[PDB]
Amino acid sequence: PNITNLCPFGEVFNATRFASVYAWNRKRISNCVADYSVLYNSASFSTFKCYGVSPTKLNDLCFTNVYADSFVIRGDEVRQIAPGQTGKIADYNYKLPDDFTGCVIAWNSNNLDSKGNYNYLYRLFRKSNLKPFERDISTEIYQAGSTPCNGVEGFNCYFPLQSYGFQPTNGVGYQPYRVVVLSFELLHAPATVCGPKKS
Amino acid sequence: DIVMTQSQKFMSTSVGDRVSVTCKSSQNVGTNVAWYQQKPGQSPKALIYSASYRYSGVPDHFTGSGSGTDFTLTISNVQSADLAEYFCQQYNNYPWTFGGGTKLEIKRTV
Amino acid sequence: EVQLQQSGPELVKPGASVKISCKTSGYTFTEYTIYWVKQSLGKSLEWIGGNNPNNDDTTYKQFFKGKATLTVDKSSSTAYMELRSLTSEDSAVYYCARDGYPYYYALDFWGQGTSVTVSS
Repeated sequence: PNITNLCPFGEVFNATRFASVYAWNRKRISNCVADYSVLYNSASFSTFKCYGVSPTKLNDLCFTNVYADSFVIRGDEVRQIAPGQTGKIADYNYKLPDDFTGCVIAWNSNNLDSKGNYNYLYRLFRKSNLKPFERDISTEIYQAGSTPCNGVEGFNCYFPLQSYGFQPTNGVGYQPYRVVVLSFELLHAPATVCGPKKS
Repeated sequence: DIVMTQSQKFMSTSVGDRVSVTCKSSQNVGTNVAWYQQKPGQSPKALIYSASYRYSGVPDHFTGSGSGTDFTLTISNVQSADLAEYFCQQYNNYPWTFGGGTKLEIKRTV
Repeated sequence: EVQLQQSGPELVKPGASVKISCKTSGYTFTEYTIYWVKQSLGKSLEWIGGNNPNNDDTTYKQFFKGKATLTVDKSSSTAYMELRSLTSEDSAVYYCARDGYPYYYALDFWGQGTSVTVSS
């Protein structure tokens, strides 16, 4: 059949505004048919590290209830996004479990944040590492001293959120990168989203 | 404001009697203290933590007190290695300031 | 596995500048702050101040002006005190301590101290 029911899977990749890295954006896509091959075919995708399956087998296999996690990171932090690795962002902002059969895309957005951008916040201080797929949203004055922390901020009383120095005259490591992570569960019971078929 | 006197500067116990020292503080600022032993010549050794807790590295046979704006500590007895200086702690505001200290003297008789 | 090796006694001159080193080794230096106190020959203990190895923060007491300066270095993994205006009564012993945030608050570990004496 024609089966022309393309879903917003092809729209989130072209969204002008994303969310913060600690308040990473989550999208659930299902009940649609879209081609996954057109993504890596384009030459505008700088980084494509896809662990769950080979890039050419996305269309061959059918999945369920696909989940997309989107955020923005710095230029020299792309290696932090990997299952079972170290990193300040990988520990206090977003962590991948080792048993993660997912797929990762990342691309530059330097021209979209030129002057630069000073509305980005990221966690820097936390008691322990984050749990997998944890939407930890909260605000508190981080304390690192024996004396109790109360009232106004000061010594051993810090704000765990800081901005980004995304100046328009910076090279690699200071250019914003849009990062999206695709995950899915295989055939829990029904099947809604599969690869396209040609006739 | 900031003052610590613990109602005494030095106390004397001869033999057998239990030793106890208070750590009376200023007006209500919080509840967090500590007590350190100061042997005559080397670094201070912590005696009690928050006036009621235990140390893994000390043979702890100690009695503490409750909570509030007043503090008290009770030590086991007057052994042969108790003659030292007693220091109390108060850590609520950044300008830390302690008391004048307490001295334990073994009152030898005739 | 916590240890602290300091310098020996020093003789200073009034109206001069001297240095004191607190060396920390055998454990990570980044997390816990370092505190400085003094003992003036058995008198009451004064909290000289404290410093943060990571944020490079420095905090003093209410009345400390005259030698208000701290520094630390990670290459040598130590801290340096600078003493100035050694006028008439600063002859005392300096003690360098480290606290613990996960456990054992309030200056668990101490040092041997450095005795500085003022003379002509």
